[PDB]
Amino acid sequence: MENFQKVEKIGEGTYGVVYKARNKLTGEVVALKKITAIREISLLKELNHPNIVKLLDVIHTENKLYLVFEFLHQDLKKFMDASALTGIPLPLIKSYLFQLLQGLAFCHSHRVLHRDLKPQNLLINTEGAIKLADFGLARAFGEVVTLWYRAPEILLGCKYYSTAVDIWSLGCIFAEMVTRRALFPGDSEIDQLFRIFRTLGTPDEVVWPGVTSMPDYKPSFPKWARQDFSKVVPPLDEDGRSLLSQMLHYDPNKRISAKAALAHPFFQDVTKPVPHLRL
Ligand SMILES: O=C(Nc1cc(C2CC2)n[nH]1)c1ccccc1
Repeated sequence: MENFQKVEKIGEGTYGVVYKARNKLTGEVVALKKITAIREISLLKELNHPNIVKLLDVIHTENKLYLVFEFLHQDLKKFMDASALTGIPLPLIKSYLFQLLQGLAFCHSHRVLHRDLKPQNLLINTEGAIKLADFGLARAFGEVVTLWYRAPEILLGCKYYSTAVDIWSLGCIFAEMVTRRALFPGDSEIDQLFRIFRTLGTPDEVVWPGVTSMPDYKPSFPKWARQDFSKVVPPLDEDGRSLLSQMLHYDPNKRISAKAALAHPFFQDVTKPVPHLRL
């Protein structure tokens, strides 16, 4: 854009290139993303919450779309890589999960889904805050994209997925912060689906009614037994493992909502620590 002075290139997203920019008039530092869609994006400008990255403006010029966002100094992916030797302390993991669930509860109450939650679109500041970026952009529009945080209902071909997909994604991220390794690191749709099955057990009509009738379900899927959560996410306590299991329930209807997750005993001693950020 003409009104913005590009500082540097942040990275490459799912829709386009993300830039760090400065407004020539106001002097504000922003994040500029270069991409019926116009109306859906304009609805997200009103979706404001302290845990949702603020969409400042929507610029439509020369058949190209520019999305102006609030700037945050680091993403969760880079923060995880920078804390891989010592580990992100548990009180900070709990704070992050609590704040992200608050942001999810807000958007979900307004019927807005993320659909593509990953450590890369979770942004953090020096104040101990964590924010969700690119919310609702999947409904508006539609490099290898990661399947690691994708819910099984999406992998099994369900066209009409719910808010429960974001809970699954956040549960995979929760597990990753604790273990310092991706929960389900799939490199294909079937590898993703089979890694889920190997850990949580191949779903049947008992744990998930209607799973055998799903578009991409195949009766030939190998039958693996469920592994205990104590083996999946050590040294996470009983409260955390219980919340994780409810966030990772196969059936989208049994899967805990963001609002109910905020009331879970794991958040009894939740606080808001300040992270160690070297920018
Ligand atoms: O992504 C970063 N910043 C950012 C991105 C965003 C919006 C465009 C979604 N706001 N702030 C970032 C990551 C690492 C280092 C510096 C900046």
